[PDB]
Amino acid sequence: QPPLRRRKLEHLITELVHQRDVTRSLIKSKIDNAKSFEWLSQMRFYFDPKQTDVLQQLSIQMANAKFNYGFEYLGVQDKLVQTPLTDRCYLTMTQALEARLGGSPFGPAGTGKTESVKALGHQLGRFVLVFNCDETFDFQAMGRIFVGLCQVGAWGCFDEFNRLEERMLSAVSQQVQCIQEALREHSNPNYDKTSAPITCELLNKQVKVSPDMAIFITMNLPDNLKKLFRSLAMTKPDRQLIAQVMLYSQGFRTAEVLANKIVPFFKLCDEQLSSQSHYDFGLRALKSVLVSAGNVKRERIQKIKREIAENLPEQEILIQSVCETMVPKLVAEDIPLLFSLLSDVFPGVQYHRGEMTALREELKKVCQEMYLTYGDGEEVGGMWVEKVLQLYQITQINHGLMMVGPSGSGKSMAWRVLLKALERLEGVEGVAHIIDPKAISKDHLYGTLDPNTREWTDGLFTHVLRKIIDSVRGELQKRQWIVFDGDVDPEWVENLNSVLDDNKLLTLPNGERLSLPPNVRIMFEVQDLKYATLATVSRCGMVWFSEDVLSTDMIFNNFLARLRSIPLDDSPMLQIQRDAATIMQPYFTSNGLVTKALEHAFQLEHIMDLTRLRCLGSLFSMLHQACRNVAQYNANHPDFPMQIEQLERYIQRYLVYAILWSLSGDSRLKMRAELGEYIRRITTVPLPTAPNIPIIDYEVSISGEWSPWQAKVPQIEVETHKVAAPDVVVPTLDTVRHEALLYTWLAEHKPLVLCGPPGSGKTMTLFSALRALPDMEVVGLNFSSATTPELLLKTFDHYCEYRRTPNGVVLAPVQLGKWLVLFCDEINLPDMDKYGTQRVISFIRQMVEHGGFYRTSDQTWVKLERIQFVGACNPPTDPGRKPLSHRFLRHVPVVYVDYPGPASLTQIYGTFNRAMLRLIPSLRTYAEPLTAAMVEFYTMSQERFTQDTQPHYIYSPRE
Amino acid sequence: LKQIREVWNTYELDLVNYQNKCRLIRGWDDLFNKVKEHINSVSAMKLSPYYKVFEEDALSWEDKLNRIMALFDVWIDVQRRWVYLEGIFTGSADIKHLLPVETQRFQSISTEFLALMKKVSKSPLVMDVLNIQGVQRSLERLADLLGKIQKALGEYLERERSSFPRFYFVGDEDLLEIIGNSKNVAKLQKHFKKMFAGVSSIILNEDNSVVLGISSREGEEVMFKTPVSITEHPKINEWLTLVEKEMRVTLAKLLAESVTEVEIFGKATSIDPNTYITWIDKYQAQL
Amino acid sequence: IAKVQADEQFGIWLDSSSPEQTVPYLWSEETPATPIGQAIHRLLLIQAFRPDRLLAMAHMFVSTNLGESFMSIMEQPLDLTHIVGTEVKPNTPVLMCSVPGYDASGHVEDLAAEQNTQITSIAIGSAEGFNQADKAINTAVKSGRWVMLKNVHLAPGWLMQLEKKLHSLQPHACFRLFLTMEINPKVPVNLLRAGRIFVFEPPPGVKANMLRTFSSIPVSRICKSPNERARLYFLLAWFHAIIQERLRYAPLGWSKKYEFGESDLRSACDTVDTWLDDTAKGRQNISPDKIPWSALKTLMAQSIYGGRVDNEFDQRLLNTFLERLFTTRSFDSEFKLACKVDGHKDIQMPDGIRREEFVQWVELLPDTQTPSWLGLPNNAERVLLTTQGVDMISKMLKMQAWMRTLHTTASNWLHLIPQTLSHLKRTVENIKDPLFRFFEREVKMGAKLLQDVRQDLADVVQVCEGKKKQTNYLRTLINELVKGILPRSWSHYTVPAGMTVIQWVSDFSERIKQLQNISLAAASGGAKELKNIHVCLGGLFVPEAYITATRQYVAQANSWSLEELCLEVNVTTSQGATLDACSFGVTGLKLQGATCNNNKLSLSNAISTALPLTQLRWVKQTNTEKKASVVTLPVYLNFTRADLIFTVDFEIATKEDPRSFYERGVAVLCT
Ligand SMILES: Nc1ncnc2c1ncn2[C@@H]1O[C@H](COP(=O)(O)OP(=O)(O)OP(=O)(O)O)[C@@H](O)[C@H]1O
Ligand SMILES: Nc1ncnc2c1ncn2[C@@H]1O[C@H](COP(=O)(O)OP(=O)(O)O)[C@@H](O)[C@H]1O
Ligand SMILES: Nc1ncnc2c1ncn2[C@@H]1O[C@H](COP(=O)(O)OP(=O)(O)O)[C@@H](O)[C@H]1O
Repeated sequence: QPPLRRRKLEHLITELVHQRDVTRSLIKSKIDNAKSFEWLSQMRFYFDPKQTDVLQQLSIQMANAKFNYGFEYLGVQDKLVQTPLTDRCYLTMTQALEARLGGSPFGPAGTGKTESVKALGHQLGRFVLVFNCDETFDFQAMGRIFVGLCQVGAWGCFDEFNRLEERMLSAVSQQVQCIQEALREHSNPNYDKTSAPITCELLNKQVKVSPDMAIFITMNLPDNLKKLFRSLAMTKPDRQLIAQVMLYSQGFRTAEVLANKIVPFFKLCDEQLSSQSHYDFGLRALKSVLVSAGNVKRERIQKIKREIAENLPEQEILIQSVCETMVPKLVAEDIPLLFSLLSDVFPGVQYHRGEMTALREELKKVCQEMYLTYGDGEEVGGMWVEKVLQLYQITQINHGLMMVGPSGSGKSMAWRVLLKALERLEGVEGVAHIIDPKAISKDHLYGTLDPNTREWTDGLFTHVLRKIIDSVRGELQKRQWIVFDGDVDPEWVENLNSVLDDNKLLTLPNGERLSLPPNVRIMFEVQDLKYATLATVSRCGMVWFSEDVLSTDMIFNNFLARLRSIPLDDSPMLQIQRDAATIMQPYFTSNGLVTKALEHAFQLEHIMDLTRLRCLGSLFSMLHQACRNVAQYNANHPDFPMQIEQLERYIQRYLVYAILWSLSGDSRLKMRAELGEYIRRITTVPLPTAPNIPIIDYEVSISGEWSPWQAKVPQIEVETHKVAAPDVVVPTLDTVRHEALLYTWLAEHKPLVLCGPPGSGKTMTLFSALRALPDMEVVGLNFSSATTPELLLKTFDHYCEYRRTPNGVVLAPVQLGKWLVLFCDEINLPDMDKYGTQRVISFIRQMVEHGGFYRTSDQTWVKLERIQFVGACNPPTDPGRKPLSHRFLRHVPVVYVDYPGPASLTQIYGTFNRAMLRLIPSLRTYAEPLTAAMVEFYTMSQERFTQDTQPHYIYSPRE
Repeated sequence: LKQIREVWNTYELDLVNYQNKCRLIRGWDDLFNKVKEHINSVSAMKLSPYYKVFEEDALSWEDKLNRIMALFDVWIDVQRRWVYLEGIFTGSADIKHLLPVETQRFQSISTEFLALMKKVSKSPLVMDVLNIQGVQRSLERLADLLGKIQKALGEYLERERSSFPRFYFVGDEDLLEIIGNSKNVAKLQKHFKKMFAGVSSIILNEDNSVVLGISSREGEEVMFKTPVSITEHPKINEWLTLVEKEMRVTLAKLLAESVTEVEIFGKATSIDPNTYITWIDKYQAQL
Repeated sequence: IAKVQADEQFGIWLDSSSPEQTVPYLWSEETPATPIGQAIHRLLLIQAFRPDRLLAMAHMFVSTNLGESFMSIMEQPLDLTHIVGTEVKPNTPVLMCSVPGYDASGHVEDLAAEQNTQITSIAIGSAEGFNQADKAINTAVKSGRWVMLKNVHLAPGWLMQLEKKLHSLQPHACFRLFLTMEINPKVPVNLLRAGRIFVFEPPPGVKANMLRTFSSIPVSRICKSPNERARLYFLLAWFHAIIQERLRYAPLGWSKKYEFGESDLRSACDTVDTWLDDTAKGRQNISPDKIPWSALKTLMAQSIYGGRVDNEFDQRLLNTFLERLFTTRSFDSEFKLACKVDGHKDIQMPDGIRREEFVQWVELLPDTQTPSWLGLPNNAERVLLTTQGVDMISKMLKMQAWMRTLHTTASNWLHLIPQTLSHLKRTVENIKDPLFRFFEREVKMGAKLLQDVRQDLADVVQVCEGKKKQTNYLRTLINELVKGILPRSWSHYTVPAGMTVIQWVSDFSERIKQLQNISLAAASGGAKELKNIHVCLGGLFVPEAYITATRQYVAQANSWSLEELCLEVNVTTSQGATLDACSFGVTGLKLQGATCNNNKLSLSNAISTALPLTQLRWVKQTNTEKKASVVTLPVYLNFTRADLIFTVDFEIATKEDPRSFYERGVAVLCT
């Protein structure tokens, strides 16, 4: 059938089922008199076309109230199933209207109080209006809205009135009380016939009140309206009846058996399943499932026809619609629970998924060339491709998709691969606009008008939408996916709420509207929904990317595939990379050295919260340097290159070294020793012979030998004027290893953060290597609570220049051949926002991951050319140290620069003492006791009188 | 006082362009906060006994500061009213035919205001324009004229909104667009969505002069039994009320016809699917 | 104990109706014969034996400490004229406070009548009303005119402005301002502190309620039309008075305190008037059969009185009352208002035709009124008296350094609370078992809550010892513990609205004990003991989830679906009763106002009868209609009836009827 005629049919079955139930009840009750209440209680219609006036030809009488039919064309709308609760609601509202009162249905939200009122208003043909009293409430418009209701004869519904705050609630209640007291006079015992209509005052002037209007106040009440409003308890709707009627109207044979099964299933879904902020098992969600099941049944019957015929299993069709809507929103833990519940409510029947073999073969080709992992089931990658296919389904159905899941899942990769697969399969191009919120101001996101010139300037999202709409450039044949990667927040989605819903139009502050073209898909790549309004989550479908979807084997496969093909030096490098990947391949498998080490490291204690991707990224970054130490070794020695035999023994030990300094590079020395001991008993790589010295205290060298770090610490003698001077670090056991790690992580230009107690020596260890490198010029930046992205923008404008579009706008340092590093002093200091997102952290993340950001002057993408970031932090447990978000944390490895030990302090200050005592040659023999006293006294003062007693007892090598 | 005697010597008005290619004053926070600080400082030093170096240097400038404050806090209101009414009177059409006296009075007011803007732009110095005589009085005259004409415009909007009371559901700007674009009847159809329950478009004639029927979001059409001619009712409210009344009448007539048709189906036990489906197709879902 | 071993009269005194006039001597005192010592000793004994007489013994103690004339002034009707003539300064405005559902303007009106002084009565709520009241105040201070504002509590800002303005002195001493206003927590505190407050309450009792309602109804609206309207109005008055007097007995009466002011009675009167006008168009004496009984019953059960009923069982009870009263039998001569009253007496209809006969009968009602008038058991009075007594005790306890006492009680809690809870059983074969899943989640969340409570209480102990520094969370935790109010961070399972922290830690220890037993059983066996656990439903955090898990386990054990099962119960006596395959044994259930012999219920005056080892059986329902000899009892969790766990079907005896069980408020309580 055509959709309009389909809706007409469905309405007819609904009303005819209502009439059948009414007639059956009348027959069973043995009713014979036409004036009996059990018949007079039903909504009865009386049509008499002989009357000349249009308005009162049709009369509707519920119990005794005799309303007319306001002949207003309602369009098509939706008709509510008339349940016993709906019957009671109709009766009570009609009685309230007869007594010139109002209706105030109360109950939990989702029952259908607002819809019941709207259905009643549509039944009489009245122009019923619904006002949302939760938010987006325009109190200024009500002054004329109420006058319109009075002078037109239109109804009014206030959804969740109590949600209004007291200041607005008192004024709205005063207006409603005035209206009700003016409407109560229309039924005066002595002034029933009103020659002069009763008037009220709302706009500070008298306005006529038509008797046709009404006002309803739904809740979840002020003493002004207690005497002028009837109340009804819409507590629980009859979901079984609603389901049974919708199933019967959708053509499902045996509707009651399906309904009294699906309703208990949706009841169990609220108990046996972990509570989530996005789970919707209410009546509205049930309806969407039933109409989807009807569509699926019609598709099945019409497909069987092209190959009446009513023998399909109805239960297997009702569980396919459920599994195509609830599974994408399910976390990895609830998925085995949903099928367990299905095996109880619907025993014996099973869910069969559409194969979609047309797209699962373009996924295998978009992958395996982006060096990603592909699956087809219980094998590796099956869950990931499954999530990609579900995301494709949500894109097909909705347009405001919201992929959600913990940091470390393949959310970004999933939608990128989907875009490329769609481009290949359908021949339609795909362009992604990754707009990052919480990095630019909401004004810069949308725009504003200056109150003096009233000139309208567009923001980022507004400009992007305007370019997509106005300028074609393959409009309908380019897939514009505006991915809103970042963190969801009410502030910047207030404007988008008009776009996520079916309106698909954006209302700019100047009043201009922009309609979203059907190809545009507004996707929010977010991490969690802790700070998302219920409207935003409810206006769009979603898929949950749980952390179990992306497995470790898939990460290792991606790494080894990138290593064997992507050259580190942007030919022999590729060969040595392939040889290295072959060497570490047995360890980079399921279980094995790397997986066991990671599992053991997850149960340790680290200064910052432990993320798998952070450790894996650091391990991969240092392994990328392990294949560059081979390149330099071969370049230095053209003859006698390091063959496979020496490569094996070099890289087997380098893998263990990198594992130790990545999985325990952010923990205490005891934790490092624990990891080393655990590795020693589970590895097959030759380790240091001496058992009393930790493996951490060794270096792999270039000859594949464990050379201890103490062999690489020189004994230096500083000049007298340069004793304890700024920027003078004496070689020790820590400044020989942390410096090496810093050089390794800066050779890859990887952003990193040094985390350690105040005064330990983070800045000293960093500037000892930054300025040593000839091309690593350092720009100093200090990050405090009040720091905002504007500081980074000012630094860029001060030290960098915008190239005039070589290939797009590019931000590059002023001088050529030099790399700028913006040392972040206390990167975790910036203040925590009220919605859990540090704006500067999300701004630096945008360019650490996507390699750039968006200018606020022309809404143009600018890409960083030679900009590097380095960071420093006190431990997050200290006051004012806000822990960093996982999304930025996984990109930056951290090093724990702990307080120098006693002996290390001896080797550091003893040297300073000797150079200082050169001014007094008579006391050279007393240098060692002086240091032994200084360090001992400092240790004694450090052990006691800690921060517990006072917040200013900071004892550091600075003292 | 040393900085006060020199801050006024070097002070620009910060002229900015307008969409009508005219100059306007943009800086206001500097023109208020700094002047208030200076006037408070001069009042304090005159009050403070330590003033025997400036026996007479601030009284001759206290009146200057008062004049600056009065001129600029009337100028800001004049400017905002002028730009708002300029947008209202130039953006929407038919504002010349509808309320013609208001249009001509605003044209004269805008001519005077633009002449004053050119005068202050030729000498963008606050001292050089405070010396100009008659600026203050002309500014109060302009403020009064803008207030009066804006009040008249609001009264006209209320008068037009009282007729066809469905206009009370839309804002002032939307109502202005509706009443202004009388010729551009294709722009009205973005406002019917809020003025009715389901009605989203009006099916006009071939030349867009006679309303033949209405529509909805889905596309369901309700042909009018008696079409209404906009050419015989040029005012928008009149033919809108006629559309509403004709819609009511058409709904009543189609309901009568539908109930007459369905009496036959109801009385007879035997029901043919073909005729019943045709009856469903012919009539609207509401009916 | 040895003292009460003897004195066989102790049991008779314990069974006495008012065991406070004479109290046996139990304290071991030789010399003290002072009246106050005996009074306080008997008060402690009354708090021990028969706490329902706590208020009576407190009154006797006040009588012995201040003479037997102390509270007698409160009983007499207050004469506001003496108060406002001498000791009320015209600066001080008289606050005419009244409980919602009551009006006190009549008192000031009759005061004016006896004082023959004009009143400038002004209604509050209109925008022009504020200006008119201000003008009247301005023109009355110079002439001493008694301005009386009505329902001034509607406007708080204007009331604040009036309080600020009243500081200005008034020229005339005869001025007397009356700000009639209801008891609303939004009234400015400054006005209350700066004015005289008079409280007015509706006199408890059905007779007073009918007097109030009949005075409310105009004489003209009750006399015209068929004279059957008079008896219909009298029936409405009885029903309204009953359903308001049952509100006082909130737990045993209607689960929640519904608002049933004059608006509902007005709506009912309008409905009766309209439907008698429609049914009886003329003025003839309509027969009782032609009275639209069904119309009135349905309208006052689903539209004007059922419109505020929140749950199913209150609606059932409202329907029961309306069916009992509104019937054609009510116009007979032997129809009883309420049987079983005062043991075996009854209340008859006044055979009247005019409002005068009904009013004369109403004023003739006996002063004594047992709860049996309302259909409730006679011991609902004892329950309410005990609740009021413990409320008084709490009110005075809040009317009363503490480092040491708080540390000692925290250490006692730590010693009493059991140690950590273990959840070290998760077998892949046990994942399928729904009972295992439910017990796993219960034990996990309970253990997490136990760890959190243990950590917080240990921190409190340490900060009391001085070796730790408290923070804002610890500060508010201490503020909650000193006043004995449950911390908000410790609430993760449903608890009665307002309950002592000591009770919370005690029942938390009980829940942790049963969870340790559950964990031990799950360690011993995997899927055999979990079914054989005699679990205590009251201690469960989400017992409805336990019922769901039991249903799931029964459905999965067989081939039946979840929706093919219905609950069947069998109460046993022996604790060692064998359980069947589908039987599930639970303990701790308490039956209110009823008792069972083998499985058949029977009404009993002694509430809270313990049910030993109630067995839950799930059987494949035949989709057949239930008989008329069974009832559907709600199963609440707390002593307060606010949450539904499930519904239980019980066979009643061969004599009692389901309507009596419905109207007595019987239920099954887990705690
Ligand atoms: N087959 C694969 N599927 C998904 N991710 C893979 C695969 N192989 C390797 N990876 C790695 O998994 C990670 C996926 O992270 P992704 O880019 O999706 O993060 P994001 O959504 O942008 O941010 P966040 O992880 O903070 O939520 C990348 O490091 C990617 O290289
Ligand atoms: N009797 C009914 N038949 C069908 N759907 C219903 C019925 N009652 C409510 N609903 C549905 O319930 C959902 C929630 O309605 P809503 O007005 O948002 O509820 P509330 O006013 O309680 O917040 C809607 O999808 C509505 O159509
Ligand atoms: N080899 C070294 N190891 C550790 N600290 C050192 C070393 N050499 C010098 N120091 C001292 O350590 C201190 C580090 O101070 P600072 O750089 O502010 O530390 P942080 O960055 O941890 O806050 C300085 O007083 C510096 O002189």
